[PDB]
Amino acid sequence: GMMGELLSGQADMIVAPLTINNERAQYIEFSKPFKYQGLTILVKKEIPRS
Amino acid sequence: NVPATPDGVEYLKNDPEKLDAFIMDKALLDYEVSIDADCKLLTVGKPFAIEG
Ligand SMILES: N#Cc1cc2[nH]c(=O)c(=O)[nH]c2cc1[N+](=O)[O-]
Repeated sequence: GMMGELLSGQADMIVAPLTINNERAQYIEFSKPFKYQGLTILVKKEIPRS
Repeated sequence: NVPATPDGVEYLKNDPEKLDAFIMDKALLDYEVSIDADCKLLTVGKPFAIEG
């Protein structure tokens, strides 16, 4: 996929979300993160009246 | 302005007078609320302008 195409040789900048990782930071090189992502939760509408 | 963070909290702590709101890193302004049994303070809103 995208990472594979980068490491192929014919791409230079993966401007996209990339969800940095411990081990994913060896065969490529990163920069200063510019947003924060985390696994969140949603629930169905639970806002009635009295 | 306030000359110091502990001075800032104490200056807010003259309840209810003087200040009503504050702005600072969200890694001191969480310790500063994590020692009060009465928990008179709290953190609200959306974080912004990241910093390391
Ligand atoms: N947005 C987004 C998004 C971004 C991602 N970025 C990644 O690097 C990844 O592995 N999975 C992702 C999954 C999502 N996703 O579908 O929520």
